[PDB]
Amino acid sequence: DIDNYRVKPGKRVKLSDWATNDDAGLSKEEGQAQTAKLAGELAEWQERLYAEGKQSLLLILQARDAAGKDGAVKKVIGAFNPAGVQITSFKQPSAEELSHDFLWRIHQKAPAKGYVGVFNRSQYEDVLVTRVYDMIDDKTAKRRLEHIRHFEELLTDNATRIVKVYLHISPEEQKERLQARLDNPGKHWKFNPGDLKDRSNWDKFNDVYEDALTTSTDDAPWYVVPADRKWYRDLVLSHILLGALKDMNPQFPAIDYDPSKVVIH
Amino acid sequence: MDIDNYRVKPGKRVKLSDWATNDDAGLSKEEGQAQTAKLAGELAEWQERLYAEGKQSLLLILQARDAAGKDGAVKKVIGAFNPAGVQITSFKQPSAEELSHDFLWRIHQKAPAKGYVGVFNRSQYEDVLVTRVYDMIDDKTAKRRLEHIRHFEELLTDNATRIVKVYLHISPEEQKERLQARLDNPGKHWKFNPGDLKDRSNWDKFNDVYEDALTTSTDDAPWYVVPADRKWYRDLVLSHILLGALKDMNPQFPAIDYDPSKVVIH
Ligand SMILES: Nc1ncnc2c1ncn2[C@@H]1O[C@H](COP(=O)(O)OP(=O)(O)OP(=O)(O)O)[C@@H](O)[C@H]1O
Ligand SMILES: Nc1ncnc2c1ncn2[C@@H]1O[C@H](COP(=O)(O)OP(=O)(O)OP(=O)(O)O)[C@@H](O)[C@H]1O
Ligand SMILES: Nc1ncnc2c1ncn2[C@@H]1O[C@H](COP(=O)(O)OP(=O)(O)OP(=O)(O)O)[C@@H](O)[C@H]1O
Ligand SMILES: Nc1ncnc2c1ncn2[C@@H]1O[C@H](COP(=O)(O)OP(=O)(O)OP(=O)(O)O)[C@@H](O)[C@H]1O
Ligand SMILES: [Cl-]
Ligand SMILES: [Mg+2]
Ligand SMILES: [Mg+2]
Ligand SMILES: [Mg+2]
Ligand SMILES: [Mg+2]
Repeated sequence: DIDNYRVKPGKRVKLSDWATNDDAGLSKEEGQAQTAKLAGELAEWQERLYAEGKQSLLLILQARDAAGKDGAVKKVIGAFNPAGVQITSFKQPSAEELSHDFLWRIHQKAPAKGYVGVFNRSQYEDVLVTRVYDMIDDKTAKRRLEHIRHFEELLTDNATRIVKVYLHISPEEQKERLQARLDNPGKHWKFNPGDLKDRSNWDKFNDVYEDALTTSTDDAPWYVVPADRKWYRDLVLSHILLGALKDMNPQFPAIDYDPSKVVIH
Repeated sequence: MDIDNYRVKPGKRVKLSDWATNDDAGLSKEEGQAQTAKLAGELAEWQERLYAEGKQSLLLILQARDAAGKDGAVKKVIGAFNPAGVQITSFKQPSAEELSHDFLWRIHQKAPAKGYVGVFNRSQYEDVLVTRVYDMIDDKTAKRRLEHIRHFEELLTDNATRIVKVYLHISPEEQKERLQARLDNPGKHWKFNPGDLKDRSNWDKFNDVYEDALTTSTDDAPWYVVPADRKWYRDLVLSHILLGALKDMNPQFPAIDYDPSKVVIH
């Protein structure tokens, strides 16, 4: 069921293979209730992840503007204890970052053992906007996708469990959400009219997003998450993360004392 | 029990016994929780303005003993903020590399950027707390480190980092009940170490060194002593402290370079 959103290995896909506005037959109220119940489970499993200190989880969120990366971090990553989470929001590369290979700044933020890392935007930006606006060509993009895959294989072998999530919104949904930034004086700061050129290039972005999804493997899957309904985005992401953590199955560590014997004065 | 009653006024002498560990301001748990919920929305609005403005930052330092509520305060109150605007650092025992530098080197690295709320779960004060109790530094070195801490805070203040230091004030009996609950719950044994009960036996030495630390309280960089036996009351008071700081900072949404009513989205 959630697995219907997993990009299966070894076959290219089209973003239009998935609807942008699924609800799995649930009411918003039912979905939000389930999300709240999942939050408690996410917290217990993340506490076990940290206590164990042998494994880590890396969620990569990659999506167009207004698709809900920020909201998903707030609502779903907010279920975890913030002491066991590292969030990085990757913005335009600095001069220093540009003077290195494109994974230098990405690798530095990979999570330590016991932690959940979150990448709001990621190494995939280096094969997304860069291709649409012709800063790299297809041969370079192919090389970078291979290097991305090798990087993910390296983290997997380090017991970093990788989950990549594409938040799938329709162009009309994006347009409503952007218009809502223009209409709210508290949100103008968040709206850049120069960014509207990206909408003119919507299909070109589909094209390069579809190539990014080709790094989906059994060990490092991409999920296409219908995100027009923000509550359903949060519900599906909660299941994805909880499924990952249950499969990682981190255990509380052995202790070197007998608790029944301890006397607190 | 009004919020400025919890501020450590500037001066040379601080006594933790001046504050109770279990204030409730006359509120029930349900009333206080309702008020904390209302304040969360205001915290989120002001932190968005802080970020959008990009001129100032907020640095909350939480410094308290085990089971006093640092973790829970970060979860409940710092959780009101958009996490994209928050940078949390939990300072643990210094690594060999950290120890080969001055004691503020690893602290300064984590100071917040403009637009951000930084949270230190433990802080530069650790270097004049546990290190004193167990005789790794003497008093003369502790006094010199307190001076360097004050200078460091003055530097951040002059960079428009608003510094708020919070001591979570719990009673020994409340701490005992909370530590017993870790023992009683198999899912919490991993964060109970019997070795740490030595710190409880040094409760008064820790009072002494905390009271010295609290003398860095200034009008620009205040300490607050937050009665934290009631976890809901801790969260309520902390929410008010942070909200009062943000409102005084008064971050403004920035001027924009376009007219919104003329933009036509296609
Ligand atoms: N490797 C990269 N190369 C070029 N641009 C990048 C790279 N990584 C991130 N960026 C850009 O940095 C910008 C960050 O902008 P900002 O923080 O304002 O959020 P945003 O514009 O809302 O981002 P998004 O369009 O993903 O929602 C995004 O446009 C993103 O595409
Ligand atoms: N500068 C420092 N020098 C020595 N020890 C430090 C320093 N900074 C932090 N520590 C110690 O690192 C330890 C962190 O241990 P841990 O993450 O297990 O949390 P904890 O034991 O619950 O901390 P706390 O007693 O503050 O609640 C704390 O005991 C703290 O005192
Ligand atoms: N669920 C969790 N996820 C990630 N880290 C955690 C979690 N629970 C505890 N920790 C870390 O483990 C250490 C011991 O936890 P503890 O419950 O003592 O929290 P704390 O931050 O020291 O707060 P307190 O003031 O209540 O002691 C702390 O370093 C804390 O950050
Ligand atoms: N309240 C906030 N506090 C801190 N940073 C914020 C806040 N709101 C937005 N940002 C940052 O500003 C930028 C633009 O915000 P935006 O709402 O587009 O978020 P986003 O993460 O790009 O998510 P989306 O997929 O919805 O575009 C992002 O870089 C985001 O991290
Ligand atoms: Cl010194
Ligand atoms: Mg955006
Ligand atoms: Mg943009
Ligand atoms: Mg503790
Ligand atoms: Mg301890």
